[PDB]
Amino acid sequence: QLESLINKWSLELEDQERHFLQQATQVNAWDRTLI
Amino acid sequence: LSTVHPASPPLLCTREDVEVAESPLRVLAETPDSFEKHIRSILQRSVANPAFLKASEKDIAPPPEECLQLLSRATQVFREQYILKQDLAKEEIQRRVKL
Amino acid sequence: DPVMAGIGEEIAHFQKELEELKARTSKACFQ
Repeated sequence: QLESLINKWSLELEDQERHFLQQATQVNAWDRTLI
Repeated sequence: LSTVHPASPPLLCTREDVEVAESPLRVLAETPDSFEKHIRSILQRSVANPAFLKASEKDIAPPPEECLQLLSRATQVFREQYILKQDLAKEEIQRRVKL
Repeated sequence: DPVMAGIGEEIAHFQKELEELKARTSKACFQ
Protein backbone atom coordinates (compact mmCIF):
# COMPACT_ATOMS: atom_id res chain seq x y z
CA GLN A 1 0.00 0.00 0.00
CA LEU A 2 2.51 2.77 1.10
CA GLU A 3 4.96 2.31 -1.86
CA SER A 4 2.03 2.79 -4.32
CA LEU A 5 1.01 6.12 -2.68
CA ILE A 6 4.63 7.43 -2.93
CA ASN A 7 5.00 6.25 -6.59
CA LYS A 8 1.56 7.83 -7.40
CA TRP A 9 2.30 11.23 -5.78
CA SER A 10 5.75 11.28 -7.57
CA LEU A 11 3.90 10.96 -10.94
CA GLU A 12 1.28 13.58 -9.81
CA LEU A 13 4.12 16.14 -9.07
CA GLU A 14 6.06 15.34 -12.30
CA ASP A 15 2.77 16.13 -14.13
CA GLN A 16 2.44 19.57 -12.42
CA GLU A 17 6.13 20.24 -13.38
CA ARG A 18 5.15 19.71 -17.08
CA HIS A 19 2.18 22.09 -16.51
CA PHE A 20 4.62 24.90 -15.42
CA LEU A 21 6.92 24.35 -18.45
CA GLN A 22 3.95 24.60 -20.90
CA GLN A 23 2.89 27.87 -19.12
CA ALA A 24 6.45 29.33 -19.39
CA THR A 25 6.46 28.57 -23.18
CA GLN A 26 3.17 30.58 -23.64
CA VAL A 27 4.52 33.66 -21.76
CA ASN A 28 7.71 33.47 -23.91
CA ALA A 29 5.60 33.91 -27.12
CA TRP A 30 3.74 37.01 -25.75
CA ASP A 31 7.14 38.38 -24.60
CA ARG A 32 8.59 38.19 -28.19
CA THR A 33 5.35 39.70 -29.62
CA LEU A 34 5.62 42.67 -27.16
CA ILE A 35 9.34 43.23 -28.10
CA LEU B 1 16.44 11.79 -20.69
CA SER B 2 18.29 12.04 -24.08
CA THR B 3 20.88 14.49 -22.59
CA VAL B 4 23.25 14.72 -19.63
CA HIS B 5 22.19 18.21 -18.53
CA PRO B 6 24.75 20.03 -16.30
CA ALA B 7 23.29 22.50 -13.74
CA SER B 8 22.57 26.08 -15.00
CA PRO B 9 23.81 29.45 -13.52
CA PRO B 10 22.26 30.83 -10.26
CA LEU B 11 19.00 32.68 -11.12
CA LEU B 12 18.79 35.35 -13.91
CA CYS B 13 16.20 37.33 -11.80
CA THR B 14 17.78 39.49 -8.97
CA ARG B 15 17.67 42.32 -11.58
CA GLU B 16 16.43 45.63 -10.23
CA ASP B 17 15.10 47.58 -13.26
CA VAL B 18 16.78 50.67 -14.80
CA GLU B 19 15.13 53.01 -17.31
CA VAL B 20 16.60 54.60 -20.24
CA ALA B 21 14.81 54.22 -23.61
CA GLU B 22 15.42 50.46 -24.43
CA SER B 23 13.85 47.26 -22.96
CA PRO B 24 15.80 44.76 -20.71
CA LEU B 25 14.15 41.96 -22.75
CA ARG B 26 16.25 42.70 -25.94
CA VAL B 27 18.98 40.51 -24.30
CA LEU B 28 16.38 37.68 -23.82
CA ALA B 29 15.21 37.87 -27.49
CA GLU B 30 18.59 36.50 -28.79
CA THR B 31 18.04 32.96 -27.36
CA PRO B 32 14.56 31.44 -28.04
CA ASP B 33 14.34 29.36 -24.80
CA SER B 34 15.50 32.14 -22.37
CA PHE B 35 12.42 32.16 -20.04
CA GLU B 36 11.51 28.42 -20.51
CA LYS B 37 15.16 27.45 -19.64
CA HIS B 38 14.93 29.66 -16.47
CA ILE B 39 11.78 27.80 -15.27
CA ARG B 40 13.50 24.46 -16.27
CA SER B 41 16.47 25.64 -14.05
CA ILE B 42 14.36 26.54 -10.95
CA LEU B 43 12.43 23.19 -11.30
CA GLN B 44 15.74 21.20 -11.35
CA ARG B 45 15.98 18.40 -8.70
CA SER B 46 19.18 17.48 -6.77
CA VAL B 47 17.38 14.58 -4.97
CA ALA B 48 14.25 12.52 -5.74
CA ASN B 49 12.50 9.51 -4.22
CA PRO B 50 13.42 6.25 -6.08
CA ALA B 51 10.64 4.19 -7.71
CA PHE B 52 9.50 1.41 -5.31
CA LEU B 53 8.76 -2.25 -6.19
CA LYS B 54 5.34 -3.40 -4.79
CA ALA B 55 5.70 -5.73 -1.74
CA SER B 56 4.76 -9.46 -2.18
CA GLU B 57 1.70 -11.30 -0.69
CA LYS B 58 4.37 -13.69 0.83
CA ASP B 59 6.45 -11.02 2.70
CA ILE B 60 6.59 -10.33 6.48
CA ALA B 61 4.56 -7.26 7.56
CA PRO B 62 7.13 -4.63 8.77
CA PRO B 63 7.34 -3.04 12.31
CA PRO B 64 5.33 0.30 11.96
CA GLU B 65 8.25 2.52 13.10
CA GLU B 66 10.22 2.15 9.80
CA CYS B 67 7.11 2.92 7.60
CA LEU B 68 6.90 6.28 9.43
CA GLN B 69 10.68 6.87 8.74
CA LEU B 70 10.23 5.90 5.02
CA LEU B 71 7.17 8.21 4.67
CA SER B 72 8.94 11.06 6.63
CA ARG B 73 11.83 10.75 4.11
CA ALA B 74 9.37 10.65 1.16
CA THR B 75 7.11 13.70 1.94
CA GLN B 76 10.20 15.77 2.87
CA VAL B 77 11.84 15.13 -0.56
CA PHE B 78 8.51 16.20 -2.13
CA ARG B 79 8.26 19.38 0.07
CA GLU B 80 12.00 20.29 -0.53
CA GLN B 81 12.58 19.33 -4.25
CA TYR B 82 9.11 19.52 -5.94
CA ILE B 83 6.48 21.64 -4.03
CA LEU B 84 8.91 24.49 -3.07
CA LYS B 85 10.36 24.54 -6.64
CA GLN B 86 6.83 24.62 -8.20
CA ASP B 87 5.89 27.56 -5.88
CA LEU B 88 9.10 29.31 -7.08
CA ALA B 89 7.96 28.50 -10.69
CA LYS B 90 4.66 30.28 -9.88
CA GLU B 91 6.23 33.37 -8.22
CA GLU B 92 8.58 33.72 -11.27
CA ILE B 93 5.78 33.32 -13.91
CA GLN B 94 3.61 35.78 -11.88
CA ARG B 95 6.43 38.42 -11.91
CA ARG B 96 7.14 37.78 -15.67
CA VAL B 97 3.45 38.15 -16.67
CA LYS B 98 2.95 41.36 -14.56
CA LEU B 99 5.89 43.05 -16.39
CA ASP C 1 -1.61 1.84 17.91
CA PRO C 2 -0.58 5.59 17.74
CA VAL C 3 2.22 4.96 15.13
CA MET C 4 -0.40 3.66 12.63
CA ALA C 5 -2.65 6.68 13.40
CA GLY C 6 0.18 9.27 12.96
CA ILE C 7 0.98 7.67 9.56
CA GLY C 8 -2.80 7.90 8.76
CA GLU C 9 -2.79 11.66 9.66
CA GLU C 10 0.38 12.72 7.68
CA ILE C 11 -0.81 10.78 4.54
CA ALA C 12 -4.08 12.79 4.86
CA HIS C 13 -2.06 16.05 5.41
CA PHE C 14 0.36 15.58 2.46
CA GLN C 15 -2.47 14.54 0.06
CA LYS C 16 -4.30 17.76 1.13
CA GLU C 17 -1.08 19.78 0.41
CA LEU C 18 -0.89 18.14 -3.06
CA GLU C 19 -4.59 18.88 -3.85
CA GLU C 20 -4.03 22.45 -2.53
CA LEU C 21 -0.97 22.82 -4.87
CA LYS C 22 -3.08 21.55 -7.87
CA ALA C 23 -5.84 24.02 -6.88
CA ARG C 24 -3.21 26.87 -6.62
CA THR C 25 -1.80 25.83 -10.08
CA SER C 26 -5.07 25.36 -12.02
CA LYS C 27 -6.32 28.71 -10.59
CA ALA C 28 -3.18 30.48 -12.05
CA CYS C 29 -4.80 32.16 -15.12
CA PHE C 30 -1.74 33.55 -16.96
CA GLN C 31 -3.06 35.81 -19.77
